[PDB]
Amino acid sequence: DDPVVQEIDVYLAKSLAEKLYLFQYPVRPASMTYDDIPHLSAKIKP
Amino acid sequence: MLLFCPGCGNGLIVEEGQRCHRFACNTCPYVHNITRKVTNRKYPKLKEVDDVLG
Amino acid sequence: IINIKKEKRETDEETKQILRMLPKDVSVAELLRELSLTKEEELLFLQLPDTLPGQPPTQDIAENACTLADLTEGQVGKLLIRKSGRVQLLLGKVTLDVTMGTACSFLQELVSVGLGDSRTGEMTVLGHVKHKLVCSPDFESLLDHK
Amino acid sequence: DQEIVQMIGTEEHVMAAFGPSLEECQKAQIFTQMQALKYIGNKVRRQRM
Ligand SMILES: [Zn+2]
Repeated sequence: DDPVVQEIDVYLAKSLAEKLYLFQYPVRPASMTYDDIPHLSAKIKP
Repeated sequence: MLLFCPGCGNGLIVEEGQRCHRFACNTCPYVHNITRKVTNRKYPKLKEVDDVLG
Repeated sequence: IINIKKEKRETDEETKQILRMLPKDVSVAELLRELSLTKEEELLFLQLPDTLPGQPPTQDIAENACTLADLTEGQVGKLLIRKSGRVQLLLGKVTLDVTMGTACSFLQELVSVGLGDSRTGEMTVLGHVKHKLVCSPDFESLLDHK
Repeated sequence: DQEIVQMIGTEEHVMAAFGPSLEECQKAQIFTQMQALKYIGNKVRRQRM
């Protein structure tokens, strides 16, 4: 079993190393998104 | 069946509005009027044995 | 009634309780359809091992953890797709294996929270996360190697 | 409640079995963490003063 196909390269980027967050909503199915809902504010603590 | 509020995720109950039967949430103003037939069958187990023995 | 605010059936893959009228995929087929069947870009979420097979480059040390925070930009490894569906990640001298993570069905949004100013910052919704990858060391090869 | 049901399980008979507990919870007005904590504290017994 040789590596027949898809010898994909892997790059690394540190431009957004400290600014990248992952938000997951446990109660919202992936089909329905918050794209159309107008947001008003976001409070955060660094 | 069990249905949950898209807003907060609490359980939805069935009540009556001023025009139609609607699903409603007990903790937020979310509602949903019923348009067409909605059904939830269960198909309970039937007594299949003839019970002849001996 | 509004078609995009219907009540949700509990099974997140089958929320279509009312209508107007999934087989478990594998990484090789995943990437194969991601590139051959379609050319659209995709956002993936892969979990790397705790320590990468490297050394902190002049990071002031100790055999400590070598994470992505220490490595530099550029090509860091190759992704190999062998026959019979084996999916490896050659990250230098060693090769890890990449498998499917838990099939998430809830919404996962990859966003960028950039505090450009100490008083005002930007949230940038980069995209949606659909599939999760898990990378693990091929312990059998590391053991039979030495 | 949806998160609780997700944690319990997504099989149909699981929801059928767990429905009465949700109904009993909804009969009371317990909907926040504070309300449930207050209920439990009411259901608490002091260890001999
Ligand atoms: Zn609600």
